[PDB]
Amino acid sequence: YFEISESSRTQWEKPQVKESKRQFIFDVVNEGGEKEKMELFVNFCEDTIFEMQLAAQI
Amino acid sequence: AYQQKLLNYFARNFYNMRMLALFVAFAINFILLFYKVHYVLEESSGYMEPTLRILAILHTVISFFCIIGYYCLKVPLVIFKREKEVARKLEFDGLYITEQPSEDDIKGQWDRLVINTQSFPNNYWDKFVKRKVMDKYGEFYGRDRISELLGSAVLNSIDVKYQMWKLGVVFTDNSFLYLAWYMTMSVLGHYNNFFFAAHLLDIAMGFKTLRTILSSVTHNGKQLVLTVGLLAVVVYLYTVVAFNFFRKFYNKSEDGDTPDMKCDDMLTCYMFHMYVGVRAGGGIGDEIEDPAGDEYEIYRIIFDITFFFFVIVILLAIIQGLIIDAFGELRDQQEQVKEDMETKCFICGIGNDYFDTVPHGFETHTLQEHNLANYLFFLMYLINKDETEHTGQESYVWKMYQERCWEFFPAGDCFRKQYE
Amino acid sequence: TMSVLGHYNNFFFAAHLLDIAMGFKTLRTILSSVTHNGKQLVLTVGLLAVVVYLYTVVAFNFFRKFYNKSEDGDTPDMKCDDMLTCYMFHMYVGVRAGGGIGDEIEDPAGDEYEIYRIIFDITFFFFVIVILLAIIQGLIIDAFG
Amino acid sequence: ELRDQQEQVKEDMETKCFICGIGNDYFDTVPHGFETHTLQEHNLANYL
Ligand SMILES: [Ca+2]
Ligand SMILES: [Zn+2]
Ligand SMILES: [Zn+2]
Repeated sequence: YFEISESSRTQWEKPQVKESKRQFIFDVVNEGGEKEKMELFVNFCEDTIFEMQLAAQI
Repeated sequence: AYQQKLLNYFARNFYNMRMLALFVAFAINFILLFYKVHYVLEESSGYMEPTLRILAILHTVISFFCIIGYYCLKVPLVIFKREKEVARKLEFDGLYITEQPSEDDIKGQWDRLVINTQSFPNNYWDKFVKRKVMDKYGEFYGRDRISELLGSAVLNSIDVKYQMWKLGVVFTDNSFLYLAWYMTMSVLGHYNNFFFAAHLLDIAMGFKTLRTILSSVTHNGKQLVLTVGLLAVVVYLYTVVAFNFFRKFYNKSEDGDTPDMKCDDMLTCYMFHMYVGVRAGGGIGDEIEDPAGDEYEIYRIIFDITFFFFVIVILLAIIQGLIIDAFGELRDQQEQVKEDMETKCFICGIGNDYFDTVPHGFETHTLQEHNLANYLFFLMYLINKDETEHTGQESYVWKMYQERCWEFFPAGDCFRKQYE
Repeated sequence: TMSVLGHYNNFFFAAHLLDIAMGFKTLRTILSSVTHNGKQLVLTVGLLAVVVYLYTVVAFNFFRKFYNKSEDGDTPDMKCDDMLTCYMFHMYVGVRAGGGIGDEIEDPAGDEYEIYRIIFDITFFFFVIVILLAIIQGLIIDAFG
Repeated sequence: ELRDQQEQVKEDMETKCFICGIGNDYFDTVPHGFETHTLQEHNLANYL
């Protein structure tokens, strides 16, 4: 267990970035190595978090 | 900074500003059919083409600030990943240490110049890898051979070649250039409105509902041009035999007393065929010098007929799989998300049997035990967590993360499986 | 309400024959095979009218002299460079044509604009062909399966 | 069918082995194993 802050949920909820997750999903049920599937997923986590940092200052 | 404060306001307002840009362009190109020296008239109001002189200006400035919000929206994001790439790259292989990218792969070759920027890792918050590899790999080498490799008055005080490096990245986005195309389409059609309609192309990136349709063929088009590439040459075969043996059956002539025209010149008989006989449809036995009594007619009799199928069986078998066999894959691929989303987990990827062996569990198992975006929330948190005040776990997977390893993940080996 | 007024005037009492739609339930398989789909359908024709609306204006700029409904010019010979009918000519004729648009133009023999006319029917021909078929075929087949 | 047949290679190439022909479950019961199981334990051209 850990904490989930509330403000990041407020950055999380946008259907803009939810849709980026969706197309990301449809992309990764398609092509991609499985042993690197979670890798590219991690990179996706990184950029989307950094995005929410961008969405923060708005 | 009020301007920069106002700059955020268009960062706030892009997609609504995006959406109205077309709503200009309808009534723009609605009244562009309201033309008639090129005259335009009036029907209801008092000053209409005066208000045209409003709107073409008005569209163009709308076509400005949308890209500027986009210049501060997507550009810092997509510069980040490329910046994220090379910092991940040069640690992991050291291509500028070792590989020095080949005669292809312009991308890092473009970034062959960014590596010696002094304010280099701007938006990737790990500046020390500019020197950590100088400790990691540059140990094996000279420090100075890597330190020269690595490291009002505003007119002279920027990372000068970095922005110069930055532009060759930003032009490698299509959509920016597509918007820049849209801006160049904004100028000159405003300068002459016999060419201000193709802003109506932007329906292509318009309703996202439509992009299903073009993707149903733009995925396919690599195979498409081969078909017509076959098509032009078989008629180029097919023309020469009549050019050798039936050229007398080729009149565009009006009864011969006219300047009666044959098709045995340099190269037009063939160009006749593809212009007419392909746009014909009803065979080629509709435009020949129609026969009644030749014995060459027998060879002409067969000539239209095998051509007829090679109208029929060619063009249809071009277009039909192009219109249908192209489709069902997209019918499949939109199915294709709906398996693992239903059957197994994403993370443990196991199945619906085990986590709905418990009543109602697999939903919750995907919403407690795996609940993917929790991990996102998690990884924000440990990033903002102190390293010194890590837990055991917060130290642990951090170190796992710091080597980009990911063996902590409950791969196919979830919790309750080993319990009772 | 269809019962009343068509009874009051039987040039309009036939559309009770619409009720075959809810008639044989066997038939409702067919309309459902497209009425499930129709949200995507109108976009296609919504694309269709505008690309010819693109396609009309170039000839309206560069080939308008190839546009005679005229009978040999001694008639009140008719062009297509007025307010908005050249386009309405195209969609009335060239879509209902089928056999390309190189069947109704002022037929060329010797221009150099003919070269640009030569290409003009041809890319239009596919954009008759590759458009309408790819409209209707998945609409008739990918809807079905 | 040709859409199918080009699909049709992508099952046993993914699901089972070629040689032992078993499944992806067993050799990715071990994390990352089935690739390596097809690249150590069966790795077909090794036999060549
Ligand atoms: Ca501590
Ligand atoms: Zn799981
Ligand atoms: Zn095996």
